[PDB]
Amino acid sequence: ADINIFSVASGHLYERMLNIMMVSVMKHTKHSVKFWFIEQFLSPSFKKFLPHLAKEYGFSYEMVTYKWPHWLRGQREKQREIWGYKILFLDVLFPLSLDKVIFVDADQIVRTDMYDLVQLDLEGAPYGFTPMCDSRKEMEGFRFWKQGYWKSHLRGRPYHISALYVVDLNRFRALAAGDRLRGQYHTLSAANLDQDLPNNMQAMIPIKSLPQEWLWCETWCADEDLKTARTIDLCNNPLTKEPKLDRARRQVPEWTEYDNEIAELAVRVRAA
Ligand SMILES: O=c1ccn([C@@H]2O[C@H](COP(=O)(O)OP(=O)(O)O[C@H]3O[C@H](CO)[C@@H](O)[C@H](O)[C@H]3O)[C@@H](O)[C@H]2O)c(=O)[nH]1
Ligand SMILES: [Ca+2]
Repeated sequence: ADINIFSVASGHLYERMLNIMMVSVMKHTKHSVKFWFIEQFLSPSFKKFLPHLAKEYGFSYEMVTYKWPHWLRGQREKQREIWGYKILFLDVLFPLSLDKVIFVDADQIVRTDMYDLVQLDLEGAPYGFTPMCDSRKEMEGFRFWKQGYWKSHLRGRPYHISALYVVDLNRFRALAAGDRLRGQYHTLSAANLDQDLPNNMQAMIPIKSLPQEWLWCETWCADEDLKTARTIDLCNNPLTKEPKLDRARRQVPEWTEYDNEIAELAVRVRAA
């Protein structure tokens, strides 16, 4: 397919949002799209509905059955296991026939043609991530990456949010980035695994910083930049603690539209 998107998450609300993420992608492209999931992290109900969603919205999909290898230290906590599946297996989840894959968070709403991200020049980097926004200045106290360990360690590189990333799998494989990430994981495994690990290894495994418009989250990013945002992440706000759905329905007018459309499809599938 032209566009290849990977997502992984757990839970009922995240499955509901995952369907909305997929629909949002299809509403903004005419290029072909394949979604890649990890079989064990989708509920039976989700897996039964998926072929119906695919036929309605004109995408293909694959459920991968890759299991955490015995030689790699596991994670007892589900959230951390899922973070491992996001970042530790990019060279092994996907076949060598695949040139590129994009991780999109299940809570995202896309407002752009994702083929633009496929075509974006990564300047030799094995992957590209969006920097955390500086624009909402009133949240500076929560920008942990601008002080202490991160300020000195980054030596002027951005700290990037892990909600969205494009992986040039040819470059990633050539650099043995998967081995390098797993190697650092083993050393460090003796906080936010999916985000801290790639941000920590930029000197060895570089990140191309995507233009800021690629990922807007209200927590970090100014109101004025919503109108130009290509994708929205519903990232949590440590100040307000505003609930996830309230953020979704408040921030994103089309969220309800997509949710309703999918629900109506489910009603018809069940009626038949
Ligand atoms: O019901 C849930 C709740 C969370 N998660 C996952 O748990 C992590 C934390 O997510 P969440 O509590 O919703 O916070 P967010 O603020 O949306 O997460 C932001 O920060 C995380 C790193 O801390 C990144 O993984 C996300 O991409 C980024 O959007 C993420 O991997 C989620 O996908 C689930 O799978 N199911
Ligand atoms: Ca998110």
